[PDB]
Amino acid sequence: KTRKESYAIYVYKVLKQVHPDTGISSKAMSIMNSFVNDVFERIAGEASRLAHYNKRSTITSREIQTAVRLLLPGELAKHAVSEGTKAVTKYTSAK
Amino acid sequence: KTRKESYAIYVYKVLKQVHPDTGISSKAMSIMNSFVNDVFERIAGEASRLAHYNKRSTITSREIQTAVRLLLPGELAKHAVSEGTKAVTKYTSAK
Amino acid sequence: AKTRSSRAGLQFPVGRVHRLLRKGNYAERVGAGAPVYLAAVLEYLTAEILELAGNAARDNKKTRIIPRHLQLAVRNDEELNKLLGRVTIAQGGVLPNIQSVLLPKK
Amino acid sequence: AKTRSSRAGLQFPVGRVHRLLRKGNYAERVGAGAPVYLAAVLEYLTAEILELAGNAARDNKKTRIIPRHLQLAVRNDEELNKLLGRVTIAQGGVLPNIQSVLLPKK
Amino acid sequence: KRHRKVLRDNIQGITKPAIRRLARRGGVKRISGLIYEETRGVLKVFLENVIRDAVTYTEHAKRKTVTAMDVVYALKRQGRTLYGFGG
Amino acid sequence: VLRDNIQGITKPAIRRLARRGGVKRISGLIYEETRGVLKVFLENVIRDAVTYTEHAKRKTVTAMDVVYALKRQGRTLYGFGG
Amino acid sequence: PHRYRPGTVALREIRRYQKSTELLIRKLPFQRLVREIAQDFKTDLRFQSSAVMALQEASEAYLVALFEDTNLCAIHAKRVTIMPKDIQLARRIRGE
Amino acid sequence: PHRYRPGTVALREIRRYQKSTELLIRKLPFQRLVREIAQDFKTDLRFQSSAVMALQEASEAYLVALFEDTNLCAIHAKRVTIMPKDIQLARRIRGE
DNA sequence: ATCAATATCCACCTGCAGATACTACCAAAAGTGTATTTGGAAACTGCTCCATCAAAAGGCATGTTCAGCTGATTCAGCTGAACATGCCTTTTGATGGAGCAGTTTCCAAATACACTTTTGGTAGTATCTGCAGGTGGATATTGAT
DNA sequence: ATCAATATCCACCTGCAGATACTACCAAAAGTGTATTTGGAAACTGCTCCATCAAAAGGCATGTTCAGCTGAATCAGCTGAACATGCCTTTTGATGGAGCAGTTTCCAAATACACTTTTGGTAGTATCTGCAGGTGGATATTGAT
Ligand SMILES: [Mg+2]
Repeated sequence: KTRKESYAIYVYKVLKQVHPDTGISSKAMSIMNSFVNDVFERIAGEASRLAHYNKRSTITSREIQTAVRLLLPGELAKHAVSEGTKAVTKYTSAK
Repeated sequence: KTRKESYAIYVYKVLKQVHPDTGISSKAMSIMNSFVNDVFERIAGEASRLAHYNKRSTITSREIQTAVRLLLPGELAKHAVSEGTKAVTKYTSAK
Repeated sequence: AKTRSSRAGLQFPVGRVHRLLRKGNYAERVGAGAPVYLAAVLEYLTAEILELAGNAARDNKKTRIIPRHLQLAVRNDEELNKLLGRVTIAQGGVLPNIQSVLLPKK
Repeated sequence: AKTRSSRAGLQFPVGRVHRLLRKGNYAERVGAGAPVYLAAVLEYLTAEILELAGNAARDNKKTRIIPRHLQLAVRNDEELNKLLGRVTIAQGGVLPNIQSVLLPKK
Repeated sequence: KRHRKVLRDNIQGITKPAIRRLARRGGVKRISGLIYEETRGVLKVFLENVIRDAVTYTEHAKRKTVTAMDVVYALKRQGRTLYGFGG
Repeated sequence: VLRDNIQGITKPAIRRLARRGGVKRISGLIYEETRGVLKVFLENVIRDAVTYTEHAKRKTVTAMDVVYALKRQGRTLYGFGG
Repeated sequence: PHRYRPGTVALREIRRYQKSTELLIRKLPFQRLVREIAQDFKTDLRFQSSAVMALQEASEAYLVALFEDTNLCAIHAKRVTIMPKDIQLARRIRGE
Repeated sequence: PHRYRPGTVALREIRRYQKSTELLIRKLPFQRLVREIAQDFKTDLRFQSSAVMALQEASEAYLVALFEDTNLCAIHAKRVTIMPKDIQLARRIRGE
C-alpha cells in the first residue's frame, strides 16, 4: 500500500512559526511540495556538476553553499547562506 | 604533464571516412570536441533521469535510446536509433 | 537519541535530506554538513514564501492560503519571481495588470 | 585482444564512453550495450556534421574545415540547428540574411 | 471490447469564447478575427510536443496509461515546469 | 583624456555588431542602451565564473570557469574546452 | 435599451479574468483534443485525469503568457488589436 | 565629387560583416571592461587570455543576435531604424 | 539614355602560420579472467481508478448593427548616413615572476555494517470550520442628452 | 450639468467538503556505536603563461551636409465588439473491470579485484602546405546628368 513521502509536516511547522493563525489548502501544499523538491534538485544538481568540475568526489556543505550562490538571486542567497552556515556551526557544536 | 583527453583522434578518423581529402583546423576540432561532450552530457543526463523516474539502478541501451528520442529532432533521432541498435547487434553477434 | 534536525536547529528533516542526496547519485560521497546546510536553505525558502503568501491571504481577507496566494506572493517579489521564472503554479492565475494605452479617455 | 569499438563496428571509443558513464554518477550501474549505443550515436552525429561542413568547405574553394564551415553547416540544417539552438560556435559568424524591406527599390 | 468512436477535429472545441477569455486573462482588449485559428494552431503544436514527450515516458515504462508524472516530467524537459501535480 | 571603460566600447564597433545582425539604420540613443545591456550580460556571466574561481580557490579566472558559467546561463559556448 | 461602447465590456472581462484562477477552456473538449493528439502518436492509450488536468493547466498558462507578449507586440506597433503577426513575432523572439 | 546614398554603405557593411567572423570590438577596451566589472566581485584577479576570449565571443554572439530580434521589432512597427524601445521589447519577450 | 567614380571580381604569386608527421616513451587506461553480488523480468493477483454511461445544468453559435480602429495618404522637420579632416589608442612582441598544477603525506572524515529506537505515514472513525455561493441593500460607473 | 440602466460593493447568512483531529499500528527510516578505508588538505616546487611595458601599427573622433525617414494629422472604409436570440453540450455522480502496482523467485548480468596488454597523449624534432593577403585588369554598380 506503498507510502508516499512529502515535506508537508515540515512545511506546516514552518507555516505556524510565521503565521500562527493561518492555514494551508491541500492544493497549496502540493505546490509547496513541488517547490521544495524543485529547489532541492536544482541545488543538488549544481553541486553535482561543481564537484565533477573540480574532480572532487564528495559533496560537502562547501559545495552546497556555492550552488546556492549560483542558483539564487542576491538577497535570498545572502540570507540562505546565513541560515546554512549557522545550522552547520550549530550541528558541529554537538561535539 | 597531465594527460589532457579529447575525442579529437576519433573525430579525425570519421572526417577521413566521410571526406578523405578534407582536413580540419584546431579551433574547428575544439568545437567538435565541445560538441561531442555536450551531446554526451545531454543524453547521459536524460538517461539518468529516466532510470530514476522508473526506480532503476541501471542505465541500459534502452535508457539511451529513449534518451535519444527525447533529445533529437525527428530524422536525426531516427538515424541515430538505427545506428545505435545496429552497433549493439554487431557487438553481441561477435564473440 | 537526538535527531540531527534538533542538533542543527531545524524543523526540516536532515536524515531524509541525507538519504535523498545519496539516492540521487549526485556524487560518490556525501559530506555530513551537506544535508544540514541544504535542509536549512530549504527551510529558509519555504519560510520566505509562506511569509509572503500568508500576507496575500491576509490582504484578501482569508485565513487559508491557496495557490493564488502563492502566485501573488511569488510574482510580486522580484527575487522569488526570478527564481521561479520558468515555473508554473497550477491554479495561480496572473497578476492584475492592464497596459496604459488600453485604458479609456484622457 | 579485440577492442569493443572494433567488435561494434565503430571508430568511437566504447571503453572510454563506458568509463565516462561510470564516473559521471548518472546511475549506480551501467549495462554493456549502453556504451556501444551511445558511442554509435555520437559517431553518427559527428559524421552528419562533418559531412555537411566538408561540403561547406568545398562550396567555398576550401580543403581545410574551419569554425565558419561548422556554423554554416549547422544553421543551414533545420535539425542540427534545432539541436544546437542554444549553442554558440565560437568564430562562426552568421548566415547572410537581410530583411527584404531593407532592400533598395529596383 | 466494442470499439471506441472516431476522433476528429476536436481542435474546434477550443471555442472562440474560450480563447477570448484566455486573451482577457492575458490583458487583451481587442482581437483580430484571424487570431482564433492562429491560436488553435499554436496550441496544437504546444500539445503535440508535450504529449510526444509524455507518451515517450509512458512507453518507456511499458505502461498503457499516461500519468500525471509523465506529463510533469515532459513539461520539465520542455522548460515549462509545473507545480501542483507531483513536482 | 580620462575615459570611462564602458565607453571603450565605441560607436563604430557597436555599429559593426548591428551590421552583422542585419541592421541598416540606427538611432543615436542605441549606443548607450547597447552598453547598458552588455554590462548586464557581463555582470551576470562574470559573477558566476568568478564564483567558480573562488570555489576552486584560484586567483585566476579560467576559460572553464567562463564556459561553465555560460552554460548555466543558457549560453553554451563551443571552442574553449569542456 | 442601454449599450456599452466598444471596449468597455472587454475591460470588464479583463478585470474579471485576471482576478480569478479557474480554467477557461471547457474541460471535456480539451480532454478530447488531448486524446485525439495522443492517439495519433500511439493507440490504446489511457490517461489519469490528473494528467489531463496537468496538461490543461500548463496549456492555459502558456497561452495566457503568449497573449501578454502578443499584446506587447501590437502595442509596439501602435495598435490595440492583436493580430497573427503579433503572435508570430512573439514566438520568433521567444525562440519558438 | 561623388557621394553614396544613405543606406548604400549600410548595406555594403551588412554584406561584408555577415560574410566574416572576426570579432568586432577592440580587444583591449574589452579587457578593461571585464576586469572593471569583475573587480566588484573579487579583487586582485588574473584571467586566462582564453577566458577573456570566451567572454568576447559570447558577448558578440549575444549582441549580434539581439540586434536581429531588435531589427525584427523595428520592422514590426513599420520602421527601418532600430530604437531603444525595440531592444527593450526584445529583451522583455526573451524573458530578460 | 551617357558617363565616370568606385566597388567588386577573378587569376596568378608566395611565405609562413598552422598543420601534418615523426618517434619514443611511458603511465594510465583498456582488456582479460576469476570470484562475488544483486537488479529487475516473470509469474501471480490485490485493489485503485479509468472508461463508460444516465441524471442535472449555463455556455455557445449566429446574425444584426454601428462605433471607432486600422491603415492609407500626405507632408515637414530633424536626425541619422556619409565623408572630409585631424587626433590618438590599440596591437604586437619581449621579458621577469605569480600562481597554478604536480606530487607526496597522513588523518579527519568518509563508508561499511548490525542492531535498537524512533518516526511519518496510513487507515479508520472521529467531529470540526472557512468560505463560496447565496442573499439584499447602499453606492459607483457608464453613456445618452 | 442631469438622469437612469446596470455593474459593483460589501456585508452578513446557511451547507457542506475540505480541513483538522484522533487512536491504533508498523515498516522503514533514522539514530547509535562499533570496525575500516581514504579523499583531499596541507606544504613544498617547478614552469607555464599572465601582467607589464615599449615599439610599431590605423582606426576612431569630430564637423559639415542634406537625403530620406519618422511621426503627425487627416480620413474613410470596414473589422470587430456588443447583444439578442435559440439550441444543446458539458459537468457531475454512480458501477464493472483493465492495468498497475505490490508481492516473491532467481539467474543473467552486473560489480569487484587482480593481472596482462595497449594505446593515446606528449614532447622533441623535423617536415610540410593551404591559403591569406598581396597583384593587376576586367567588369559590375551606383549615382549624377
Ligand atoms: Mg487520429
